[PDB]
Amino acid sequence: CNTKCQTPMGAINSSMPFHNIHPLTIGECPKYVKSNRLVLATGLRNSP
Amino acid sequence: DIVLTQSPGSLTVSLGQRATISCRASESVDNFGKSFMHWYQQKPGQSPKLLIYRASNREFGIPARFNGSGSGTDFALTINPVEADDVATYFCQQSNEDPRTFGGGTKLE
Amino acid sequence: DQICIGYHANNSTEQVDTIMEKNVTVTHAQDILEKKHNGKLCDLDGVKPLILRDCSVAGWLLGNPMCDEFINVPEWSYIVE
Amino acid sequence: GLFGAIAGFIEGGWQGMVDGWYGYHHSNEQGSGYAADKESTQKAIDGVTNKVNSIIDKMNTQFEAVGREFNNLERRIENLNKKMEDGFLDVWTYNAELLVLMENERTLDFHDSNVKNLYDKVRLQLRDNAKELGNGCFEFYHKCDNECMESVRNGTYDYPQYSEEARLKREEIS
Amino acid sequence: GLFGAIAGFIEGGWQGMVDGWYGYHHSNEQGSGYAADKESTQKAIDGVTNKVNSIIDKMNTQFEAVGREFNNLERRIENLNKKMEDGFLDVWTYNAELLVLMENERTLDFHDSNVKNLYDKVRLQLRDNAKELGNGCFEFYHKCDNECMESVRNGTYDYPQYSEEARLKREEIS
Amino acid sequence: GLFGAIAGFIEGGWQGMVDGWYGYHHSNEQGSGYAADKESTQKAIDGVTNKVNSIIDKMNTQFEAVGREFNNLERRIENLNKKMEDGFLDVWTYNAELLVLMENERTLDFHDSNVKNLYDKVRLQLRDNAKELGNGCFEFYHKCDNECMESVRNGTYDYPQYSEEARLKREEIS
Ligand SMILES: *[C@@H]1O[C@H](CO)[C@@H](O[C@@H]2O[C@H](CO)[C@@H](O[C@@H]3O[C@H](CO)[C@@H](O)[C@H](O)[C@@H]3O)[C@H](O)[C@H]2NC(C)=O)[C@H](O)[C@H]1NC(C)=O
Ligand SMILES: *[C@@H]1O[C@H](CO)[C@@H](O[C@@H]2O[C@H](CO)[C@@H](O)[C@H](O)[C@H]2NC(C)=O)[C@H](O)[C@H]1NC(C)=O
Ligand SMILES: *[C@@H]1O[C@H](CO)[C@@H](O)[C@H](O)[C@H]1NC(C)=O
Ligand SMILES: *[C@@H]1O[C@H](CO)[C@@H](O)[C@H](O)[C@H]1NC(C)=O
Ligand SMILES: *[C@@H]1O[C@H](CO)[C@@H](O)[C@H](O)[C@H]1NC(C)=O
Ligand SMILES: *[C@@H]1O[C@H](CO)[C@@H](O)[C@H](O)[C@H]1NC(C)=O
Ligand SMILES: *[C@@H]1O[C@H](CO)[C@@H](O)[C@H](O)[C@H]1NC(C)=O
Repeated sequence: CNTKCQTPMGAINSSMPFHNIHPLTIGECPKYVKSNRLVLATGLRNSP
Repeated sequence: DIVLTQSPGSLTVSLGQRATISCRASESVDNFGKSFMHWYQQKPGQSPKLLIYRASNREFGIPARFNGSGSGTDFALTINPVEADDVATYFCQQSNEDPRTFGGGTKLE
Repeated sequence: DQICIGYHANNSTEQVDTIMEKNVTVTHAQDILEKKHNGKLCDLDGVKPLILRDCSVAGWLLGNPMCDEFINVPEWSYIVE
Repeated sequence: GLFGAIAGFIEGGWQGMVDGWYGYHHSNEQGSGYAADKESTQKAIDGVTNKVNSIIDKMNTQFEAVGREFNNLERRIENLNKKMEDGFLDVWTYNAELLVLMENERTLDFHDSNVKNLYDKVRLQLRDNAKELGNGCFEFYHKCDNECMESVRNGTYDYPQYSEEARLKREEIS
Repeated sequence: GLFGAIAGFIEGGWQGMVDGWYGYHHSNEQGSGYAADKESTQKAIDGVTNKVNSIIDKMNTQFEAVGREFNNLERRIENLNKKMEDGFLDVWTYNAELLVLMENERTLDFHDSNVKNLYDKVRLQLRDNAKELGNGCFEFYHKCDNECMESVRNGTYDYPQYSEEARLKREEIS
Repeated sequence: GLFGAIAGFIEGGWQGMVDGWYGYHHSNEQGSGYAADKESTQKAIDGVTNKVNSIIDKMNTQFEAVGREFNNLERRIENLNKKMEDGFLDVWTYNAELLVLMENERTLDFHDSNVKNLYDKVRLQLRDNAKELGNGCFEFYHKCDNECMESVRNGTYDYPQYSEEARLKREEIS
C-alpha cells in the first residue's frame, strides 16, 4: 500500500487531528492522545 | 494514462562527447514531493536493467557516468563519457498511477 | 392567529460529552479521533522501507551470512526490525 | 441551559424545521408552515466552524514521541526517557480532553443565547400587540396578511399604524 | 453575578430556608412560611456532584515523581532529571489551580441561572395577575387558598379561571 | 454577545461618554447630556484589573530553559534534552495562549452582563411609568425636574407619588 503516515500497528488514512493508535509514528499525520472518545458538538441539544 | 514521447528517436555520438537523452510526459509525474520516473537500459540480446530510479537516484553497480536530472514533465539523462560499451536502447517509465507506460525507445549510435 | 419562536430539532441519537453531565444528545456531532488502521506496513511517500526480517542493525551492517538479501540495499524510508 | 431558552420557555423542538437552525412558525389565515431567518443561523454556523478549526489550529504544535534505545547498563536514563515521553503524553491528553469538554459547554450555551435573543427581539417588536403564552407563542391582534409575518421575519416591524387597530382590540376585550 | 439573580433583583438570602437551595416564600391569609421545590434543587445537586467527581476523575492520570541517583561525575544528567521532575510538577500544579479557579466560577454562575430561571417561570405563569415589586415579590389579585400557592409550586398554574376575578380586580383599582 | 446587551437592544455606542464605561443619557426640558454612575464602572475596573494581575500572578512559575552541552559521542542524551526543553515550551505556550483566549471571552461577556443588568434595574424601577422603545430608551410620563433623572441615577426611585400622575397619564392617552 502507500500511506502518508505509518505506525508500528498499521497505518492511518484520515485528515482528523487526533488518533490513539501508537505514539511512535512517522510522517505528517494526526497527533497521539490516549483517549477513547473526543467529539466536538456542533448542534443544539434535542428533546426528541 | 501518461503517454511517454522520447526524442531523439536515434542518438549518435562518438566516444567522449556528452550524450543527452530526453522524454516528456502528458501530465506531471511528480507526486508526494518526488518525481516518479525510472530510466531503463536494454543492451542488444539482453534483458533490460535499471539505471536510474525516481529520476535522480542511481542504482548501485551502475557507473557514475550516468546522470539523470529532471522536474515536472521533462527529464533528461546524460552520460559522461561514452565508450563502445554503451550501445543499447533506453526507456523512461512513469509510475504515478496504473497502468505503467514505457517510452518509444532510443538507439544510441 | 399565532406566531412563535423555535429551533431545529432532529431524531438523531448522536452522543456528545460535557463536564456538567456526561451524556447529552445533540442534533449534529463531529468526531475527531482515529481508532482504525489498515493493519499493514507499507511505504511512506512512495519509497519502500528497509524491512529487516530476522537480522538486526548489528547483523545487517556486519553482513551476517544468514541474511544476504540486505546487501546493496537501495534508498529506504524507515527501518523495521 | 443557563440562559433557559432551550427547554424553559420552549421545551419542544421542531422536527419539521430542516432549512436552518432558528426560525419562526406562523399560524394565520393564509395557511401555516415553518420559515427561517438567515441572519441568525449563518452567524451560528460561522461561529461554530471557527471554533472547530480553532481546536485543530491550536493543537498543531504538540509533543511527538521518538524512539531511543539503551544498552542494558544505563537504566536510569532509560527510565528517565520513558517517564518523560509518557509524561508529556499525559499532559497533552489532559489538555485535549479539557479543551473538548469546555468547548462542548460553550457551543450548547452559545446556541442558548442565539435562540433566546431571537425570542427577545420578537417580544421587543410585538410588545403590547401580542400576548405572551409561555411556550414562545405570540398572539397578536391585527388581522393583516402573511406579509406582516415576513415583516416580523426581516426584523422591520413598524409600530404606530398597527397600534391603533390593536388598541381598538385592547378596548373591546376590556 | 452575570445573570444577576444573586443580588440584583434578590439581594437578601433566606436563613430560614434549610430544606433546600431554591424555594418560595408565601405570605397569605393561611399563615406564612418557607417551602421548597425539589425539581430545581435536585438538578443542582446532581450537576455539582458530577462536577466534583469530574475534577477527581480527570486528575487520575498525573505525573508521579520517582527517585534517581547519580555518582557526582554526571551532573548534566542530574540537572536534566531535576529540571524535568519539578518542571512536570509546575505544569500539573497550574492545571489543577486553573481548573479549580474556572470551575468555581461555573458553580456560582450555574446557581445564578437556576434561581433566575425559577423566577422567570413564576413571572411567566402569574403574568398580569400579579405585580412585580422589584425584590422578587409577586402580589397577585385572586383571594384563593394556600393550595393555589402549591399550584404555583408544582408549576401547574391554569390561567383562564383566575383571569376573570383578576380582571375584575384590574378594573376596580383603575 | 451571549447576554445581548452589546448590540441587540443597544447597537450604538456613545462616543461622547468619556467619563466612565456605563452611564445614562437624559433628554428632558432642562437640557440634555451624558452622565455616569460610579457603582457600575468601578466594579468593572476592579474586576478587570484583578483579572489582568491574575494572569501575571498565575504565570509566575514557569519552565526556565538552561544550557547543557554534550561531547558528540552522547547524542541520545542531547536529543533527549533538546526534545524535553522545547517540549516544555510547547506546553507552556499553549497554556498562555489558551488562557488569554478564554479570558478575552470572559471580559467581553462580563461587560455584557453589567450593562444588561444596568438596563434591567432601570426597567425594574420605571416599570409602568415609562415605555420601552427597543433601543434602550425609556419615555416616562411625569413632568419632573432633572433631579428625578439623578434619582434614577442613584437607584432611589420611589414609586407611589409618581404613580398617580402617571396613571392620570395612562388614562388620558387611552
Ligand atoms: C483514503 O485514501 C484514498 C486515496 O487512496 C482517499 O481518496 C478516496 O478514495 C475513495 C476510494 O476510491 C474514493 O471513493 C470513491 O469515490 C468516487 C466518487 O468520487 C465513487 O464513484 C467511488 O465509487 C468511490 O466511492 C473517494 O472519493 C476518495 N476521496 C475522498 C475524499 O474520500 C480517501 O479520501 C482516503 N480516506 C478514506 C476514508 O478513504
Ligand atoms: C453515557 O454514555 C456512556 C458511553 O456510551 C455509557 O457507557 C456505556 O454504558 C453501556 C451500558 O452499560 C455499556 O454497555 C457500555 O460499555 C458503556 N460504554 C462506555 C464507553 O463506558 C453510559 O451508560 C451513558 N450513561 C451514563 C449515565 O453514563
Ligand atoms: C547531474 O547534472 C545536473 C545538472 O545537469 C547536476 O545538477 C547534478 O549535480 C549532476 N549529478 C551528478 C551525480 O553529478
Ligand atoms: C426520525 O426517526 C424515527 C424513527 O422511528 C421516525 O419515526 C421519525 O419519523 C423520524 N423523523 C424524521 C423527521 O424523519
Ligand atoms: C426584508 O427586510 C429588509 C430590511 O431592509 C427590507 O428592505 C425588505 O423590504 C424586507 N422584505 C420584504 C418582503 O418586505
Ligand atoms: C403537583 O403537580 C402535579 C403535576 O402533574 C399534579 O399532578 C399535582 O396534582 C400537584 N399537586 C397538587 C397538590 O395539586
Ligand atoms: C443618591 O442616592 C443616595 C442613596 O442613599 C441618596 O442618599 C442621595 O440623596 C442621592 N442623591 C440625591 C442628589 O438625592
